[PDB]
Amino acid sequence: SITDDFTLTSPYLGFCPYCRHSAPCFSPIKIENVWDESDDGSIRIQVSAQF
Amino acid sequence: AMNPGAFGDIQASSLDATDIVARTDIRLLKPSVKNIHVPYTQAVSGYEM
Repeated sequence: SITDDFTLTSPYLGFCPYCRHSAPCFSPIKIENVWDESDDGSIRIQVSAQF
Repeated sequence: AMNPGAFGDIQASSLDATDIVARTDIRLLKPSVKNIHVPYTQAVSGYEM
């Protein structure tokens, strides 16, 4: 049951080891995974904020 | 028969099959920082190798 009803889903604060101030913090934007298997160089980034 | 860090590290009968088996060496570690996360060390993906 894959949905597109994004109105009832929520962005979250992620915890990541590198920040603006070069120390781990809780950022609204947090890279969970990065996928790089396209043949042109495009990468897919999963971020903790809804875009 | 599933060696870690080499070919056949994760296996299944089909791509969409829910019977997925693997023996990649995942080791979960005690968190050394006063936050929440799951620190883990894993063997390199044997498909990539």
